Amino acid sequence: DRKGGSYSQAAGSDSAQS
Amino acid sequence: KGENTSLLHP
Amino acid sequence: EIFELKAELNSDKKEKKKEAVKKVIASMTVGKDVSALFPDVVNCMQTDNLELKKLVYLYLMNYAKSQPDMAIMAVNTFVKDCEDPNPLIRALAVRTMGCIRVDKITEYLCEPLRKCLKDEDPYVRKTAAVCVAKLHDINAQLVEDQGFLDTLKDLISDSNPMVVANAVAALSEIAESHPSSNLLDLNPQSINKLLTALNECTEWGQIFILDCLANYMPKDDREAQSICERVTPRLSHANSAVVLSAVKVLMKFMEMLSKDLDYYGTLLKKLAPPLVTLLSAEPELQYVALRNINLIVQKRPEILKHEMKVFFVKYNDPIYVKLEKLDIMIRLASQANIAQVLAELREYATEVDVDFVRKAVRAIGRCAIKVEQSAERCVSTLLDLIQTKVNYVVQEAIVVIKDIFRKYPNKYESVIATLCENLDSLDEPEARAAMIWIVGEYAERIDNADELLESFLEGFHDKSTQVQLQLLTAIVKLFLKKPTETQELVQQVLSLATQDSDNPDLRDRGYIYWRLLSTDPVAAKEVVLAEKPLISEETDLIEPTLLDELICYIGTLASVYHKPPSAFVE
Amino acid sequence: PIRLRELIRTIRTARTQAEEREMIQKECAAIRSSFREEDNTYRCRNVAKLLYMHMLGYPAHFGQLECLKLIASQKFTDKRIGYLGAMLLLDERQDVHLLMTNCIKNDLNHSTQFVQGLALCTLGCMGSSEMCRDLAGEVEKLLKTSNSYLRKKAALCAVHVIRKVPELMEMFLPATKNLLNEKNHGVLHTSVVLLTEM
Amino acid sequence: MIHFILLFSRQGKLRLQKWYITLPDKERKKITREIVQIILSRGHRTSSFVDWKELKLVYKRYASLYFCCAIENQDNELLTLEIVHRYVELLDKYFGNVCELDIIFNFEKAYFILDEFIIGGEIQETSKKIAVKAIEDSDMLQ
Amino acid sequence: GNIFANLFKGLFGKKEMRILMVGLDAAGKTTILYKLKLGEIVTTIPTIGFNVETVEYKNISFTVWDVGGQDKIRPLWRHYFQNTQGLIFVVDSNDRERVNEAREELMRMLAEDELRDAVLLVFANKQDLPNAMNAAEITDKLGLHSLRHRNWYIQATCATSGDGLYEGLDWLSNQLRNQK
Amino acid sequence: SASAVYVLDLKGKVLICRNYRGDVDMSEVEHFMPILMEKEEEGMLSPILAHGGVRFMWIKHNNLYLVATSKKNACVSLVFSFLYKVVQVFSEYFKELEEESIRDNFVIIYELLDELMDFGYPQTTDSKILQEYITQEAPRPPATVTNAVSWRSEGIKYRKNEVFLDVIEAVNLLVSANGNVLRSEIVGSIKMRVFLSGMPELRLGLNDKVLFDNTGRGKSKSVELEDVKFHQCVRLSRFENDRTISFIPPDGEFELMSYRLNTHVKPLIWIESVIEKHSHSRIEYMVKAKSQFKRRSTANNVEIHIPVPNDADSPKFKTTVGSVKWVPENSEIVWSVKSFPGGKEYLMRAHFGLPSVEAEDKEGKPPISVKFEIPYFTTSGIQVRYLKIIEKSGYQALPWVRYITQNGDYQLRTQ
Ligand SMILES: Nc1nc2c(ncn2[C@@H]2O[C@H](COP(=O)(O)OP(=O)(O)OP(=O)(O)O)[C@@H](O)[C@H]2O)c(=O)[nH]1
Ligand SMILES: [Mg+2]
Repeated sequence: DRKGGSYSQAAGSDSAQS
Repeated sequence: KGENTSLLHP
Repeated sequence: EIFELKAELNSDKKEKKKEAVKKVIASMTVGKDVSALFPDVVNCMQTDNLELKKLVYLYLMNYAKSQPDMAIMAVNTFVKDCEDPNPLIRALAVRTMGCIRVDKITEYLCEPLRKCLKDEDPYVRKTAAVCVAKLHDINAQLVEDQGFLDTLKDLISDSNPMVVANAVAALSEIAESHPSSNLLDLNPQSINKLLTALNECTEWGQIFILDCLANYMPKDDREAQSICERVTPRLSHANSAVVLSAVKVLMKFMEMLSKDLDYYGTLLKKLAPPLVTLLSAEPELQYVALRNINLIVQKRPEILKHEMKVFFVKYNDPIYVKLEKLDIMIRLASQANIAQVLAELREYATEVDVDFVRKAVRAIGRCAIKVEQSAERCVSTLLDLIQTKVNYVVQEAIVVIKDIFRKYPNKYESVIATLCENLDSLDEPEARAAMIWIVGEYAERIDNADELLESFLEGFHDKSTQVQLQLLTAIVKLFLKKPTETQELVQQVLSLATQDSDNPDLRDRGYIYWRLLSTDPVAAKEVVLAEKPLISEETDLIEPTLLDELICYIGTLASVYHKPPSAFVE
Repeated sequence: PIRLRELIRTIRTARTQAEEREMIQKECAAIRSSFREEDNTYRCRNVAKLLYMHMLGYPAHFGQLECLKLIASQKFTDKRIGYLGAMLLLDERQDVHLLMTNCIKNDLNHSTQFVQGLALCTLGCMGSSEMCRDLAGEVEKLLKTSNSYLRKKAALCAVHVIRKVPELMEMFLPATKNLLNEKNHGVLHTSVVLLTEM
Repeated sequence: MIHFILLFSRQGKLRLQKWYITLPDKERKKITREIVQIILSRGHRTSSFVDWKELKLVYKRYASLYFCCAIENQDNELLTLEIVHRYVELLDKYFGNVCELDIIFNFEKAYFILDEFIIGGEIQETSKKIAVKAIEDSDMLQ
Repeated sequence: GNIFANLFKGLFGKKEMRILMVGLDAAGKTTILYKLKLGEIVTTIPTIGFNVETVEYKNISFTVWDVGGQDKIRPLWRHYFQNTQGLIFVVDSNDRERVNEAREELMRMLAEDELRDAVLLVFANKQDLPNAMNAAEITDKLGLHSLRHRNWYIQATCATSGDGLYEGLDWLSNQLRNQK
Repeated sequence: SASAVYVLDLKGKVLICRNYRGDVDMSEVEHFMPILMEKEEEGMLSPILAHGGVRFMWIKHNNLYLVATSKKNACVSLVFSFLYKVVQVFSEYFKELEEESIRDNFVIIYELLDELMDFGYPQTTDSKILQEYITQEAPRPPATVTNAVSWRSEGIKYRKNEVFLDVIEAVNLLVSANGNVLRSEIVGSIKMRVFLSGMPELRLGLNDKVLFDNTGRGKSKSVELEDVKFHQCVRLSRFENDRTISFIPPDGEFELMSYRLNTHVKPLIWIESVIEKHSHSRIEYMVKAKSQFKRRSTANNVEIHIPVPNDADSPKFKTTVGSVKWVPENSEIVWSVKSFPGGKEYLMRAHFGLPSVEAEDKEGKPPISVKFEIPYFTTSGIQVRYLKIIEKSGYQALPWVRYITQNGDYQLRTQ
């Protein structure tokens, strides 16, 4: 863990915008 | 330095 | 020491030569005159080591002006190095050639400059352009003879966009130092080519590209619209200097822009977020941003109409930054944020900076004078400051009250009683003279005006020339208005300022007052106590001719100094 | 009890002006905390540190009651520290020397020669318009003494009183009569200086 | 009489300070700063005498730390130099090979010696052995 | 933590306490302090400054700080109020004219938030002449009963005789010390 | 148009200088120190100095003043940018900013200064590029600088392609002594530590209000940042055209975007302070702090600094939660809290004495600021949509990012 907010996985783009 | 030197050198 | 260093430098050991060079650099960096060893280091110059070549070049550059005669033994080495296959070596040699301030040294380097003008390496091209610019600055006639202008002009129309930007900056510097004859101005195709390479230019390249557009004068709205559209993306750059250059270019283009077209509105809308971002820059750049805003405030004041919260001076803001913020707020003062300005001035009036307190008082007075809607609020704030029991604060409040009375004294009769007993023992000439003038002009709501002036009449002959004149004027006004209680006071003042006053102007004023009193006291009311017209306040805005010139001069040292470019250079 | 030498070494170890100011502030806070508890054992070290801070350019307004308390103390070192504090941080414009008049009067009759000499020197260095008025009688009493080491101090105190109070020189007219035969150089010099001042 | 006598180093640090005239703390600090600036901006052939604010500002430093005095214009200038030399000799005898570092550590002793030597800006101990003996006796008291 | 050392110190007496000396000039403050510390009435000059002394009684070292009643020394009692645990007021029952001034000074001093934890200690000084008032008339004139949240006791002491000092000391010890 | 840039010291000694144009004599640096001393003593000291017709602009560094003498009316903003770039390069190359490293790496320092700028025109600005061409422990210049892509060095090979993002939030609240907050601005910071193989072109996508409105999805929580600044690698053309954040990520940690917009929400911490200071008798510190943030968020390492009296001594603290320590150097009491859960209410009661002697001059009323830092909280509600990681070779990236909320200019005006 790490203070200041744990790292989270990020997507590649908005899948709902086509 | 120059501070440890005697004021009058005596 | 020196002998040992010379012996080491005259050795065939590479490690020993490197150690001697490092020792010489440390002595030179430490403040040791190693110029006498330059001829010894001349022999140990052609070395395969790249680090040694750089140190030797630095020593020669630092020992070139000191020993110009001894510098004649480096032309062969420079010529040999000018054909070095390594691009870094060629760039270093080009930089060293232009850094040598030798009149006879640049003459022999003309051929290497011509050879390196067509360098394929973009770094090599930039180094050649820099060397050409340095030679032109050192010898404009030599540069003209070498004919580097044609090569420089074609440099912008080549690849290596950073090299193109370096060449463009060099050409602008040559034309900037030129008397404007044979300018390097380009047609719209050149502007379009630069704009195409603007997106590929670096942070330094972007600034150089934006500098070129500052000299060109647009003539078509469509061309101006395209230029504005191209410069709009520059506002999203982290470079503050790039942001400042883009803002200056946009302001210059807005001079020929049409207010009817929606492009001006879009540019104004997009400029405010840029100004807000720039205001949050580093303290060193904070002053520059404040100066730029002040310069552009007089041009398009409607751009920053809603920008008032950021104008507040931060607690950790510097004294210069606080002064700039106060100046921006005073220039940006408006009736919409009058209460906020008054609160900030009251907050700014509680600081420990005496100069800051005086500046805040002056700004509050200027805001009160400019906008009459807050005249009552300004009077209340001045009364509160006077009641705060601060000597400097009291003097500032007295000065502000005196200024307001001369500007808006129609409804200023309600503060005479409050200001009548306000610890008038202060001996500050600015506060004393202001109080005396207020008492003389407002000698109607105070029934003890003669008594108050009695205390100040003890040292009228030795108070001050301006103070004495103000006291005499107040006494004359009191005698003209109410001579029953000041009949003897007027005579005493005339005797003191006419017999005991040796000042030429003061003596003449006293004699004139005595003559007027002895000629027609009734006419003195219509002559001395006349209704003065409106006081013409001095406008703080710069002249339109200077404002237009200052718009082009964006980011220069003159913008911070608020002086013309020709009035600050030597 | 932080020694003055330790404080001097710590000050010398600081390089930045801000760091030196922070160290001085910490030392002053420690001194104020010690004084608030009415410490009397290590008061000499605190007084020396406060004097060094004041000489270095630090405020010492809160360190006025401690000097007054140490002035009325009994230790010779404490008395010397109080006298030094009164001479350095105590002045007529300060107004904190008014309460020192009783301490000076009590020490005026002290048997110890160093204490009396120190009190006389402090009174001469910090001569006030009102202090001399309440101490003029004491100065004249010691002027007729036969102590060679105290004759110079009495002459200096009389000269300081005369300079501060020119109207008080009338009381020294008969005190210095028949004093030109002093064998000691200091006593004769003090008598000559007093005569010249009169 | 000497209005103020203070010991200051060449770099501007003040090793001693003794003013015989009651002045405001801010005014005293400003006067000391001005004196330091004048001394720090003075050459070696200025005669060591300055008439600043109608005061005989005599500056004479025999080492890195300099010494200055301010007296009214009513006596000879050489008397101040002789008194300063005598005080320096007495301090050296009391301490022994006095240096700048020892001055900071012995600030209280130096102040006591100065008080015992000159009081109120006037000379109090003309002899050199008597003052040293008195200082030694006072130190031995405890 | 352990308090064995504190208990051992308090077994044979460790508490000392504090005291202050307040009152008008020539009101027996110096003489009263000399009698309390030494036991004899020693003539003293005007209290230009202050007198500091410590009195050890019942294993308690109650330091006494004499304060003058002079006009220039009346406002100086605020400085002496710091680091003070007790306060003694010296009144002049034979000075009717100065009685009002003493009452006003006492009211001004008692109206300070810092001087709130100190109990009232009023000594009926000058209790040797017929002009001196009793322990109730002086208190009524000074309004000692109107001092809310103040524990004050009226004691009459004669400067020449010294009677009543022991009773006043015992009352002060009882008021301050809440132990057996 | 600075004639020469030099690095000075606190004692007036120049640590290092490098002439670029030669139009100003090197002896002018000596007069800079007396001018600075006079300006500081007279209140006229400014970063841009002026020695006659030559201006010596100086910037206060960690240990020395970066004096950049100039002769003509050159680009002051350009000079400041060059100085900032030089400071950043020195910080990257040298971990310490003091005289110890100035005199320790002079051999490489001179080469770096020569390569940085020539004839007053800066040329090299990439710290990675400078390290790839100038090292303290030489080959031809890299082609990345010559090529257009100077923000992504080609040929980078990594075992794994991991990017560490950081959603840094700065909450600045300017609360006046009257209780009204005047300056309430929140500045975003999108900093990503990209460490992958090659030079992938980042395709940033977030829940922006402008983007949602353009795409027709302007109905959810979209962050409308007043000021958004792209990084060097970010392509401004795509952003201007359709807000397309397409750029080559750098090799390492860099700030791609930084939001900056005003805040209209209630403060995360509501602090009520009481000054029950007696007239030279005692001081009362009625400090009450209320956590206005969500209870699910905890403020780690909360330090609410309450300025205590300058001459105050013997203070007693009566608080409920959080350690209170009075720092003599700071001359104030900091309400130190390890973890502060949202909605927490902390009450403090300070009590200390004051010296009998009154102060000669006033000390002012510095504002009270807190040092709260609660991570894993997105107050602005801006949610990142996706990060378009495109590689010519083709690889599967696993980027990571964390949202950190801290207290910036959260200063409350003293009463
Ligand atoms: N002889 C005598 N004097 C008394 C008596 N009661 C009060 N006094 C007064 O107490 C005074 C003692 O003087 P000090 O020793 O100086 O003490 P003080 O009363 O505080 O006077 P100050 O120190 O000047 O404030 C005398 O002057 C008397 O006026 C008494 O019963 N007998
Ligand atoms: Mg008495």
